[PDB]
Amino acid sequence: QELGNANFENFIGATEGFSEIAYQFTSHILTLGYAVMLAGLLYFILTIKNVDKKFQMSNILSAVVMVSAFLLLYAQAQNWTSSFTFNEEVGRYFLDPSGDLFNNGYRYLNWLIDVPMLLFQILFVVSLTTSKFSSVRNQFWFSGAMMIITGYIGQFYEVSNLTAFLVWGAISSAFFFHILWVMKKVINEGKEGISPAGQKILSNIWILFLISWTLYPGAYLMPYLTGVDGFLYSEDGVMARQLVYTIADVSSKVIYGVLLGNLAITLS
Amino acid sequence: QELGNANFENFIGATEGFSEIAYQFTSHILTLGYAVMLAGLLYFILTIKNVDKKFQMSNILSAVVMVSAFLLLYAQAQNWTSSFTFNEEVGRYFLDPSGDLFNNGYRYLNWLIDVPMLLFQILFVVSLTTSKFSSVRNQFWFSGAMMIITGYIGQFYEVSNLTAFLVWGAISSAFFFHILWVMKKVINEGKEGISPAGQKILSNIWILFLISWTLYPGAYLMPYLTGVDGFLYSEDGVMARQLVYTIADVSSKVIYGVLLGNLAITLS
Amino acid sequence: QELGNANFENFIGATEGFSEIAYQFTSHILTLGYAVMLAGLLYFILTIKNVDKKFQMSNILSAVVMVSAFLLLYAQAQNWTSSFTFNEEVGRYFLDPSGDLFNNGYRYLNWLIDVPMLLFQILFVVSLTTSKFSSVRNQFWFSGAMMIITGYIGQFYEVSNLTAFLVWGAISSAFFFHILWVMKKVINEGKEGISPAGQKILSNIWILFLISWTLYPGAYLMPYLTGVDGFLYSEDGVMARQLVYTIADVSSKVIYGVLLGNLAITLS
Amino acid sequence: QELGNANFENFIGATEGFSEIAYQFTSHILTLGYAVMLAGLLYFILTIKNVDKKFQMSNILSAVVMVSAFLLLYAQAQNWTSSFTFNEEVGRYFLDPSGDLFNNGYRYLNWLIDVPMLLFQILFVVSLTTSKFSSVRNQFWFSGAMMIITGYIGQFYEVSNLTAFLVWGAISSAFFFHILWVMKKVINEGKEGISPAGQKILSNIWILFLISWTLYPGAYLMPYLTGVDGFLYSEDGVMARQLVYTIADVSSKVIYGVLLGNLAITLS
Amino acid sequence: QELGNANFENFIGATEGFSEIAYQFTSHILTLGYAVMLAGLLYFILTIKNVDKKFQMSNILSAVVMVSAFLLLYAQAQNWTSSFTFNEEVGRYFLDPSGDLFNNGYRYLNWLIDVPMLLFQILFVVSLTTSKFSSVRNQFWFSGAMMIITGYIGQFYEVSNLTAFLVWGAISSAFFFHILWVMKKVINEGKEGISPAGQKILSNIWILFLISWTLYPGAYLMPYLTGVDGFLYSEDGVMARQLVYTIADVSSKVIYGVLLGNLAITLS
Ligand SMILES: *C/C=C(C)/C=C/C=C(C)/C=C/C1=C(C)CCCC1(C)C
Ligand SMILES: *C/C=C(C)/C=C/C=C(C)/C=C/C1=C(C)CCCC1(C)C
Ligand SMILES: *C/C=C(C)/C=C/C=C(C)/C=C/C1=C(C)CCCC1(C)C
Ligand SMILES: *C/C=C(C)/C=C/C=C(C)/C=C/C1=C(C)CCCC1(C)C
Ligand SMILES: *C/C=C(C)/C=C/C=C(C)/C=C/C1=C(C)CCCC1(C)C
Ligand SMILES: CCCCCCCC/C=C/CCCCCCCC(=O)O
Ligand SMILES: CCCCCCCC/C=C/CCCCCCCC(=O)O
Ligand SMILES: CCCCCCCC/C=C\CCCCCCCC(=O)O
Ligand SMILES: CCCCCCCCCCCCCCCCCCCC
Ligand code: NA
Ligand code: NA
Ligand code: NA
Ligand code: NA
Ligand code: NA
Repeated sequence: QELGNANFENFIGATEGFSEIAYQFTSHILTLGYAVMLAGLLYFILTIKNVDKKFQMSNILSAVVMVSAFLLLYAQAQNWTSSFTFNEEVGRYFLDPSGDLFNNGYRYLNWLIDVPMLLFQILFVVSLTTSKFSSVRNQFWFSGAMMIITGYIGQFYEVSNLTAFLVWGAISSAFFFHILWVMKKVINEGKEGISPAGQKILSNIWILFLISWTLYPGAYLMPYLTGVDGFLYSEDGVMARQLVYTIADVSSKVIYGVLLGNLAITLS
Repeated sequence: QELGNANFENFIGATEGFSEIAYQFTSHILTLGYAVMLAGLLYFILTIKNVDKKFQMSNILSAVVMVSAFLLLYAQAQNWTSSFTFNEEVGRYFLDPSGDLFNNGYRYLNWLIDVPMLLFQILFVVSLTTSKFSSVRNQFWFSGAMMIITGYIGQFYEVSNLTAFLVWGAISSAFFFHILWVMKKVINEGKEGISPAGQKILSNIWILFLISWTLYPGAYLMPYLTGVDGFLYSEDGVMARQLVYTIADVSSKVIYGVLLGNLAITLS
Repeated sequence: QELGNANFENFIGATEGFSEIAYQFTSHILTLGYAVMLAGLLYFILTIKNVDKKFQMSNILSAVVMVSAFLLLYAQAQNWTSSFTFNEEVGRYFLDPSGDLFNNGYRYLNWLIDVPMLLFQILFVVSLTTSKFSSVRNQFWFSGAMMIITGYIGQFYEVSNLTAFLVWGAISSAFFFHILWVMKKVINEGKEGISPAGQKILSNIWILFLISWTLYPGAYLMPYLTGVDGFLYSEDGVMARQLVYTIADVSSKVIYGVLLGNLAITLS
Repeated sequence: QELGNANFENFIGATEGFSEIAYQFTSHILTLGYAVMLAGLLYFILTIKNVDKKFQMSNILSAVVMVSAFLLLYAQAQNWTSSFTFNEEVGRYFLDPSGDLFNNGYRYLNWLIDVPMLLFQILFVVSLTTSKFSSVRNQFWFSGAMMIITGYIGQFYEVSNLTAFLVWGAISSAFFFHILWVMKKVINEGKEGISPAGQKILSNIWILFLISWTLYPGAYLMPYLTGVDGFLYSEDGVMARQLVYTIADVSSKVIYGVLLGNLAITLS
Repeated sequence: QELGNANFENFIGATEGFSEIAYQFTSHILTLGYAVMLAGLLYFILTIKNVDKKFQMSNILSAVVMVSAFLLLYAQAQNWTSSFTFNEEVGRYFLDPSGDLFNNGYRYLNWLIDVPMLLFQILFVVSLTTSKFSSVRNQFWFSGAMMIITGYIGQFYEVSNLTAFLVWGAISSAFFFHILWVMKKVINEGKEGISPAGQKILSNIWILFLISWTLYPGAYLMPYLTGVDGFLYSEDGVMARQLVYTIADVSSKVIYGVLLGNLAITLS
């Protein structure tokens, strides 16, 4: 079977196949994912009037991310189940080409909505001090798009060209470090001249942000984290990757949105 | 045929097959399930302004659960019909591997939304007395997630490893007893210093909670409740399990939400 | 072929097959059905504030029924088209087992929502006089569920066991007569001490109720109404049954809801 | 092959097949159709408060028609693509019986919603003078249903029995002429004692009504308008018919609704 | 294989086939497209009350375009994946006739909503000076429809008749130049007697308009832009075309709508 520049799930699914647990888990975690997003959409819409008009843009942007994330995860869940089919003679699910190969790249292009809107929404809650809004916004959006695109290219080479995979991901990482550096400047300015309770929320938002956002590059490298022919180069790694995605999606999108609403309430 | 760590429906469906009644009933009860949830969604949204602002979070959380439960039951209903196909020569529905094996695990991971939100929503209606909100919330969420996850593992071994099934379910049970113990402390504190009419509603909520939540472990054990090769190890048990799920979903999600709204009204 | 406890559509569809007209009509009438329900949903939501707050629960319950009925009819419409497939050599649609057998039981379990909510909603518009609300509600809900369940069993025996079909439907009928007796007591109490215009609406609601609700048992018996091997034991009866269902669904759900809103307006 | 009482699209699709242009166009025009309807739904809902409460029923009814028309056109678009399949050896789309025969009758039964609601909605904007509302409403609804039903029968005989097709359509026409006669009486009464600007809108509504509604009988006769074996008895006529439907649907439903809102604004 | 008047994607997909990257990218970019549109729908609805009543029509029309664009892109995304299927022996996706040929014409007919509504919506924000609203509206709508229709014809000949493709596109272009000429007159009148900040936004709207709208004819010519048998006559051009569409859809529909809301805010 010639798979070409495909993701490692397809190679696992075409050789070993997936056990019931691996196949079902992956389907279940993607389903939890999209349910959280649609549930989050309703929450953010229903709580808009819980904050001053000046902060209501943050609820709106949280809802815009929820829609993107719902539609994407819903599609990816159907994509997963269409790509792998059960073989009763062996009792494992194998790659079914009729359903197309499974690709994570669906998420990446959808992050062209999520990442800009997530970085933007804090600038409608915190007040900056030494930094200008257009400048920060422009840095966030430029580096976000660069990070996403360079990463989207690399992920097509995860099995077919390991050098390319690592170089594109290295470049993507440099844009990610820049986003982190700017979000730190934003959180620190935002803490200036606000209540101790709001500085506590901004402190938590910074940890959430740092961990949740670092899960994505960790999903990118998941197959190779246990090395050459390691534990993770297998159905366990396939499960690990979609699990990490779901955790990072809930944390980076919903819980972040909730924490930002709590900060808005404290400042209202 | 090799089914592996699959649910007992697949083994019934692969050997005996399901009669028209068993197959149709199961499809009908899952359909009733998701219709109730979407109907409940609309009810909770349309009644939000029937309570004081301080209690409106409970309506919002009821609606968040409705969305989760709708999406899950809708998917599981399509999953059921895709997995079993009619054989005209024998007149029974048999496992169709093309549709994947049927798994209840879809529900379990979706309870990672439901259980936390259901336990949380009472804390926005009752007032605690000797117990601190963060502490109770944290206990509810930790034990909930532990209960769900340990149970989610066990259910994959219901046929393949009975020992594992029973040990994981035993561990899950210990977390469940802890949730019950805490919800009793919450109901009793909540009854302190409220009207006799509200204490009556909280009394009913406690019984609803106790029975509806105990149905889930009962669905978990359903195939084996009549023993080895008993009445329930059969298409009757398959019907019994999805019936019990639907009853427990309506009771634990919709009727609980309605009762909590009635309590909020009495306290408004 | 062995069909077992299936509905008479399957036996017609497996022997004679359906003409273009019979197959298309049935598909068209189910489609009209679900379109009416979704259109009704929007109407009831958009008119909620046309009545006093005390009567707005009736609009809400009308909307809850619309959702149930939409989802069910939408599913049944897809079920119809999946079960019967066109045979070009004969020019008739024949039962396709791959799509599963067609069953009316989907409606029945969905009436566990509709019947309770329809009977409940009048009690939020009329005022009872000698009758207590909990008592009436409890009678309506108990007899409704009994009527539905006993009827749901019988319909699986319409071809396979005529005795069973008739006995279960006879039992179902006794619960139906009780519902009628109670709704008469409700309408008569409700007429006491209201304007002549509202007593006219309640008079109409009672006729609507009595005819529309009696259509359901008539659909239940449809194949046999023209006797053994009569006109209706055929594709004409299949068409007749789904037609009667659609008429009764529009009358019992939408037009009833509209009439109850008109009564609420007169009492506002 | 035996097609029976089917629409002429099926005979074209089974003999000649459709060119890429004919097949794609028909799919595109049905898609435009349902997009307009869902877009219209949003417009009518968002503009409800642009008119006095007394005229807001007209916006509501416009939205009820939009839902019906959306659901129907969405279904018919999927029906079209399922019925005709591409044959690479010849490069034309041919009738695929697996997808069922294509039938226009879906629209007809859905007009049992549209026609009554469209005729009704003007009576919530104009004021009648010598004519009584119940009487006019009853005439509109009776003749509408008669027109639709007699026409729905005829369309099944467009190829199989030309005499029947023409007789049923002739009867349908007589009910249509009655609707026209009554709508003229309504427009003329409605013009009495209103501003010159509103009489201008009612003048336009009357032309819109007369042309848009006359397109439907023109679609009914489309195959035969160029005679025996004429230009229109072909894939061109198939395209012509769905084009005419889409134009008439936009005109009779959306533009009419918009014009009625403009009249309501002038009278507010 | 006889493809007839089909788009160039089908010829590429039938000869060379698409690599994983080409096939996946195209699927991903169409998915981003429809997610942006549904996310935009929510944004425009949630911000309606951020502007004076007189400008709220512009938000409504932005939302009407979002619905059209969502439904179309959602359909086209499913169309793409249905038309091309994976061949494991070669590792490329090839045209699957069962899914129908892929056609861009779906977009074109949907522009019969978008183009009129986009041109109309500025006339609800700017005030004209020497130009009459009906006159401008009528010019925009006539030329828009002419541009779209002539272009819709041409695109069916992109491979089959290059002369026809170029002549129809030339005619379409003349209507496009007229739209540009009129939108310039509108922007210049609109700038007269408004604040410097609003003239800056109108200056940006004009550039957005000019570039975003010129991308469409560029997508039309994409295969031939690198000449005879050039780089773009290939899977790269297929990717380039859908990429350009998505960029132009986001720019011309969402960002334009957002900029018009900012202008409305400055004038409120
Ligand atoms: C909800 C979506 C979010 C917050 C997405 C975030 C994505 C990243 C932070 C991606 C980062 C990557 C790298 C730093 C290297 C590897 C490639 C990426 C794109 C996965
Ligand atoms: C609406 C969803 C609800 C309330 C879900 C509740 C689930 C439980 C109480 C599950 C309990 C279990 C045990 C106590 C043991 C066996 C395994 C479980 C997870 C089914
Ligand atoms: C919209 C749904 C409604 C009002 C459903 C009503 C259903 C009945 C009144 C059913 C009655 C039946 C009998 C009296 C005998 C035969 C079995 C039943 C369940 C069809
Ligand atoms: C949006 C739906 C509308 C306004 C439907 C209108 C339908 C008609 C005016 C149908 C008329 C017909 C005849 C007068 C003769 C042939 C049969 C009919 C039903 C197509
Ligand atoms: C969101 C949709 C928009 C703004 C659509 C715009 C479409 C055009 C400006 C199309 C122009 C064309 C030409 C000028 C020549 C070739 C054919 C067309 C229709 C693509
Ligand atoms: C599996 C998906 C489950 C989704 C659950 C989402 C839960 C959202 C709640 C976020 C918690 C908000 C921050 C809590 C801080 C507590 C400390 C304090 O406020 O004193
Ligand atoms: C292809 C489908 C496109 C849908 C577009 C629908 C546009 C509907 C708007 C029509 C409003 C026309 C009102 C009549 C204007 C008369 C002139 C005047 O008011 O002076
Ligand atoms: C098949 C699913 C049907 C769903 C129906 C749900 C109905 C829930 C509505 C109300 C439950 C109220 C229970 C408590 C009643 C107490 C009586 C009292 O107030 O005296
Ligand atoms: C509420 C909707 C009501 C729709 C009823 C539609 C009834 C369709 C019945 C079709 C019967 C066709 C066979 C007889 C036709 C006789 C005339 C033509 C003879 C060739
Ligand atoms: Na699968
Ligand atoms: Na099935
Ligand atoms: Na069919
Ligand atoms: Na097709
Ligand atoms: Na594909």
